[PDB]
Amino acid sequence: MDTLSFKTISANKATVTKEWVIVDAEGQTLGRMCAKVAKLLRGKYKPNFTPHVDCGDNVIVINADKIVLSGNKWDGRIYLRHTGYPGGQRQFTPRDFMNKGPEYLFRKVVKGMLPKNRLGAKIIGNLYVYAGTEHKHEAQQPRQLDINSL
Amino acid sequence: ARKHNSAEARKEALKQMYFAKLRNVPTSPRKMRLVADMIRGMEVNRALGVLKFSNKEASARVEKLLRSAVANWEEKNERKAEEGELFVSRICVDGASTLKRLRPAPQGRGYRIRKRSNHVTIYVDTLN
Amino acid sequence: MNLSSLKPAEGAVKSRKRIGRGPGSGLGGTSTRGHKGAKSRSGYSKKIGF
Amino acid sequence: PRSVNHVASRAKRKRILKLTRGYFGARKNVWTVAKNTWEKGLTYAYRDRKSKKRNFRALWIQRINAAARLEGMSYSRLMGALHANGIEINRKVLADLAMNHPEAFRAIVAKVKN
Amino acid sequence: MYVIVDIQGQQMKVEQGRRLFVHHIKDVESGASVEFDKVLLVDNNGAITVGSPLVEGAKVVCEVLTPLVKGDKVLIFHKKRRKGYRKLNGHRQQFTEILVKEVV
RNA sequence: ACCGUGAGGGAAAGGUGAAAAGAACCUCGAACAGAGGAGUGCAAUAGACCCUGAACCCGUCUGCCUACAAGCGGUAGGAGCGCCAGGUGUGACUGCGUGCCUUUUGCAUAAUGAACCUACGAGUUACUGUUUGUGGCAAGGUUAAUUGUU
RNA sequence: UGACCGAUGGAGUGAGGGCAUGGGUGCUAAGGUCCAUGUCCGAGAGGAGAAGAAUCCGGACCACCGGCUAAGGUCCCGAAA
RNA sequence: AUAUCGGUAGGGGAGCAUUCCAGCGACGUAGAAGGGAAAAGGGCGACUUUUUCUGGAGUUUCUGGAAAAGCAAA
Ligand SMILES: [K+]
Ligand SMILES: [K+]
Ligand SMILES: [K+]
Ligand SMILES: [K+]
Ligand SMILES: [K+]
Ligand SMILES: [K+]
Ligand SMILES: [K+]
Ligand SMILES: [Mg+2]
Ligand SMILES: [Mg+2]
Ligand SMILES: [Mg+2]
Ligand SMILES: [Mg+2]
Ligand SMILES: [Mg+2]
Ligand SMILES: [Mg+2]
Ligand SMILES: [Mg+2]
Ligand SMILES: [Mg+2]
Ligand SMILES: [Mg+2]
Ligand SMILES: [Mg+2]
Ligand SMILES: [Mg+2]
Ligand SMILES: [Mg+2]
Ligand SMILES: [Mg+2]
Ligand SMILES: [Mg+2]
Ligand SMILES: [Mg+2]
Ligand SMILES: [Mg+2]
Ligand SMILES: [Mg+2]
Ligand SMILES: [Mg+2]
Ligand SMILES: [Mg+2]
Ligand SMILES: [Mg+2]
Ligand SMILES: [Mg+2]
Ligand SMILES: [Mg+2]
Ligand SMILES: [Mg+2]
Ligand SMILES: [Mg+2]
Ligand SMILES: [Mg+2]
Ligand SMILES: [Mg+2]
Ligand SMILES: [Mg+2]
Ligand SMILES: [Mg+2]
Ligand SMILES: [Mg+2]
Ligand SMILES: [Mg+2]
Ligand SMILES: [Mg+2]
Ligand SMILES: [Mg+2]
Ligand SMILES: [Mg+2]
Ligand SMILES: [Mg+2]
Ligand SMILES: [Mg+2]
Ligand SMILES: [Mg+2]
Ligand code: NA
Repeated sequence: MDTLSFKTISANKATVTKEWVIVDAEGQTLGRMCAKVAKLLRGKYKPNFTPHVDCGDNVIVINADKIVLSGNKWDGRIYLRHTGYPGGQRQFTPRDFMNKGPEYLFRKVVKGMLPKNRLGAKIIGNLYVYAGTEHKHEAQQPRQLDINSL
Repeated sequence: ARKHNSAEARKEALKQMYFAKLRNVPTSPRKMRLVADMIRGMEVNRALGVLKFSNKEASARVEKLLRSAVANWEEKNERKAEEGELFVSRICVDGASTLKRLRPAPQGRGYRIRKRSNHVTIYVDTLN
Repeated sequence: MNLSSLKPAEGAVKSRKRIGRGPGSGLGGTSTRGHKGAKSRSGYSKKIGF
Repeated sequence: PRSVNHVASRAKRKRILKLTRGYFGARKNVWTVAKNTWEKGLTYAYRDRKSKKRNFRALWIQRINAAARLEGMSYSRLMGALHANGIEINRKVLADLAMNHPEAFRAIVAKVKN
Repeated sequence: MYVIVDIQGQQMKVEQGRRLFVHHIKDVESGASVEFDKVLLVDNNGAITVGSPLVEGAKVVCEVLTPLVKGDKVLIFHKKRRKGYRKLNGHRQQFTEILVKEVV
């Protein structure tokens, strides 16, 4: 039987407050912007944050190609991967990711600041990265947000 | 009087169940279960055809069991079943007692051989 | 008193020690013998004067 | 006389097997596997009763941080102001107000935001 | 109207007629009137007061419904593997149930 | 019984019911192979292996979950769904977590050990010393073998 | 503080190990080996160091959805600038 | 009142269950023991009570007594 009578309430699928926000990447640093984006996606800015529920915001990033990498990171940061075959290690750069597309670079950075579980694998799908300032997300009425305020 | 009352209740319940049983069939229960799973839920006449033409040995005994279950339905309802009116509503295969034998192996060793048996129960009911 | 309410004097009787009957008793496992050596074996006795 | 405690011996196992219900595979009903699983769970439960307080305090602190950043302050600054002004409302109450009574949380923040 | 007040060293949010469980209060009877005057916050349907040295004049009067409510049993298990050490005890926490009559 | 040329070694295996009243007859089926009835009986889920009828192990039905997911399989949180009025089944998702015994300075150890369940399985008794708890008598204490009356 | 000492009943142990300091030996090698003085593991859980027997902090009667700190920390995984 | 309460080898203290016995109380074909399910309880625990289904003939409380007196691994 329950002798507590004063509990903390967890949010659930029917009680979360999910919103669409738009942030800009005009001159921000890649890691410093992506940490704030990870906090937005996880829902650390909501007073009803619940670590076992998708309670964050759907984030649209515009002007993704204007992001800034300081130092020699654009070609001096060596990402390594493996194909699974002998002699199968490969190298690539943030420049290679940017050439492929800005969404791939942003997804790679944000996955790594997100939790490593099923919930984080679900959360990463709430992020939308676009190269220019033109995107098509009507019927949801996204709200502009100043990322420098956060 | 308690056992008499319980027995009367069970006997009254039995009057509305239409079933037949095959007990101590000297044959692998795992092999009989394939045929049982094949015919579970079928209309009775289609199931009879399937059992008649199946390529498994156990279907010959299952066919006789299903015929007996249909006859029990007819006796307990005091009429005859129309075409396409009955279906196999329940069927299970259970393991029974095992005969144990010994088969000689090389260099003097001896191994056990298990000859298994099974029970089968069939219910029939109307397609309601 | 009578035969149905017999009572010995306080402290006159005492339960015996039983070893090797589990961890809660504090006397299980090695059963007060320690681990190895001659003194832990069945049939050990002391040679008097040795 | 000869004493064998068959019924007591069996009842002791059956009581624990009643508690191992819901486990996976042999761990639910096979006696030497089920008993082994049950005690490890009891050690886990002892540790988890201690770690539960840490987890709930962390949850309260995160919720308070979110509400304070809505109000324009950080958690550390808000707690420093609260302790300087000497109000004794604990983190559980503050987090409950933050999630369910935002006007009361705003009142707390405005009292110490001087 | 709700107040934040502590009862037996734990802060609770309480309204009128609530039926709380609190830590055991010794030497009480059914129907006895208990008093708790250490309110930290008062929220009167819109007007909120916060007390540093508590809220002056605030007060919660309760009546005891059950003087001894025992919680669910908890198994306390200690074990150190490969050492033979093992003990298993039982614990039940003790509460009293009160009903809040007036919230000043 | 079985095993051994032989001397010799050496098992397993009790229980229907008060009373055989131990199931005439009918149905399916080549057949009691088996079953469904009828009948006997307090009871046949007491039907011949028959009192009771546990576990490991094997099935069917019903409820919930499950085909993007990764480690001792639990533990602490926690939506939804489903049953019988505050209890109960399941459990999306989250945190923490390298079984147990023994042996060791030290074992997740790739050191030892166990297929699983039920049953069996290991500080006992006698005598003589000694210490102590409790008692009876007390400058004394106590009988042994044995003998009488019952 | 309280357990120092006497007398008596019951023992177990007599394979140790790491670190720091003073040394011998070795090659001013060894997670080496032999002594001395402390300490910890042994027989000790909890916190930080990604994950570590003895390095840093700290000795677990039980419960609690309360508060303060130690070492070490406060961009995200991960609590706090 | 204050203090204390991590523990291997090991020392000490206090108890539960089992089989049988004496004394005193009881229960049972209007349902004993055993088996299945559910619920409650104990400074703490070994364990103990209650309801119901199966079962169809024995069982049990308190005090004291005696032991073929408790298994997870050989
Ligand atoms: K019978
Ligand atoms: K009988
Ligand atoms: K059975
Ligand atoms: K789990
Ligand atoms: K080996
Ligand atoms: K490191
Ligand atoms: K943080
Ligand atoms: Mg055969
Ligand atoms: Mg054929
Ligand atoms: Mg030959
Ligand atoms: Mg010991
Ligand atoms: Mg042992
Ligand atoms: Mg040994
Ligand atoms: Mg040795
Ligand atoms: Mg020794
Ligand atoms: Mg020998
Ligand atoms: Mg075993
Ligand atoms: Mg024939
Ligand atoms: Mg029966
Ligand atoms: Mg029987
Ligand atoms: Mg994927
Ligand atoms: Mg899926
Ligand atoms: Mg070695
Ligand atoms: Mg280890
Ligand atoms: Mg060996
Ligand atoms: Mg092995
Ligand atoms: Mg092993
Ligand atoms: Mg075994
Ligand atoms: Mg020596
Ligand atoms: Mg030595
Ligand atoms: Mg060395
Ligand atoms: Mg050295
Ligand atoms: Mg040792
Ligand atoms: Mg130590
Ligand atoms: Mg540590
Ligand atoms: Mg602080
Ligand atoms: Mg302590
Ligand atoms: Mg102790
Ligand atoms: Mg009855
Ligand atoms: Mg008896
Ligand atoms: Mg007794
Ligand atoms: Mg024995
Ligand atoms: Mg046993
Ligand atoms: Na003792």
